[PDB]
Amino acid sequence: VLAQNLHNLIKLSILDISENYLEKDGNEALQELIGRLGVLGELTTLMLPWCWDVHTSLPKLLKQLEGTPGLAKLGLKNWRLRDEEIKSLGEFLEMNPLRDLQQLDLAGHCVSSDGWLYFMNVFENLKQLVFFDFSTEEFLPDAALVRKLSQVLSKLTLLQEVKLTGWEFDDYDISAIKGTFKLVTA
Amino acid sequence: EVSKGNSYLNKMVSISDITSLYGNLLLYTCGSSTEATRAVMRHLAMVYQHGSLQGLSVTKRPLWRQESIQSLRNTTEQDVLKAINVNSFVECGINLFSESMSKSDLSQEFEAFFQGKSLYINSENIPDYLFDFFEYLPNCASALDFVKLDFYERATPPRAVSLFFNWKQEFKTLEVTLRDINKLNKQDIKYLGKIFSSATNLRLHIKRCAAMAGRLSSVLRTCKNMHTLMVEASPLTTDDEQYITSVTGLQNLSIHRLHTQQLPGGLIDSLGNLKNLERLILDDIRMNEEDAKNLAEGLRSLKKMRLLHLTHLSDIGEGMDYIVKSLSEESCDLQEMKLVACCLTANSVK
Repeated sequence: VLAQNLHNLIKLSILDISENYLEKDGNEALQELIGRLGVLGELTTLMLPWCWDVHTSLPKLLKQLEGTPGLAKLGLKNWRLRDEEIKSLGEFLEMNPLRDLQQLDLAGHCVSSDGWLYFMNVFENLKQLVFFDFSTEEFLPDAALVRKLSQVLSKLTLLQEVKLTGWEFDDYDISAIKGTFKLVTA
Repeated sequence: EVSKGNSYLNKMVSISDITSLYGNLLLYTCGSSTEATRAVMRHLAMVYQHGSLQGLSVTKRPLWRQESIQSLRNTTEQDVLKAINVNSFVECGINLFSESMSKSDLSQEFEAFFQGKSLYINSENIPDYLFDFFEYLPNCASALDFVKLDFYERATPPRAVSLFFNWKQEFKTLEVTLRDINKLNKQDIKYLGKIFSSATNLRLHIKRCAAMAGRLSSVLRTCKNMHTLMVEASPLTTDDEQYITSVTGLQNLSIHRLHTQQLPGGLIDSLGNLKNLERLILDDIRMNEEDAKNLAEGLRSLKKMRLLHLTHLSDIGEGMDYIVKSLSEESCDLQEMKLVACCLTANSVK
């Protein structure tokens, strides 16, 4: 229904359905979106529909990510994503000349600290990122990631605070080098 | 007049002279002046003597008269000895850096001054002054090749890692020697893990570690890359062979205390996985000749290898003939082949 009148809703910088489960075929919402990108470019930010197994909808999403530039924030929020996928999206992101975004909101995906480890290989060059939170619904106990984070942390610039929403782990003696910015356990 | 001051540096040979009045002299030159100690740094580049080798030995740092992981990297008992004071230079250097408070100004020089050199620390004798250099220039730490650490008594090293929190990834090769451990706190293995993530390559010699059994697993899970493994005077089963095989990145591999013939499914036929092994040294190994033939099957993948030594092999019989067969089966890039103190035939030479 939102889709049918959306060219009139072009006036919106914000149409927000995020953090929502649609009843059936929620991830299939995205195909409707590919049709609507001519006016979805007019939104100032990315709000994705999510559902169970939503992440399988990511290739569908990729036509949509050429639309990453009028994006205030970027996420695959509440996308229950493959642990590998975060570096994968990162690869598109390597191929993506866009820069400076303010916050990367990934509401808890299924990605592990090990997954994130793959991702550090992409996170360093997105040092232009202002804010970030990395959530997961059942995080691995290892702080080896924070260490790899430290490798990335020299590499990062415009970041004001690190956000740890949902990570049940201890940071160990690595918390000595936890960040060169502020930190919240959430 | 400055060159006259400089000619007073035609008087002095390297750090060497730490034993006498001019050792400290460059320090006194530097506390005295700023920018001018760049001239001092110039003579530090005019050092070709490597200090002095007298009274010093590459076998004093570990405190051993027996093969190390560093020893697996080489064909002799010594070699660092020749250029033993390569890190002796560094202690002088941190003091010198500190003395004119030389900040980032003298850095091109110090990246070049400690280059081609390695530093080795014992845990028992850990100086406090190493985080000192890291004042203005912790990054130039990567002028050096390997910072080497020996950890005895207990796995407990929070003090060691604190150093690698201050430095940028990644060190090329990082090496660790394990002595007299009877407390392998699988918890403190991890601190070694923090040390290990600093390097692209990690080399380990586990020596007299009676607390080390299948627990090498903990040692490996934390390893980015087990670049070289040597095991002596410690608990050893045949299964630990697999950890050796998990790492395809392996350049150098020795184990000199098996004393038992290697099985049918032994490590000898996982050479097909270690393609990067450029050096293999097997000393005083008990083996099966047929197993040696299986070892032979491995050498086709060992074309990237620069060195093969099989010595003091007993029960090898004509297996060595077979290994030689594998040698002459196909070309190799090998630069070194040692067939000493194994059972050799005139036929094998043929």
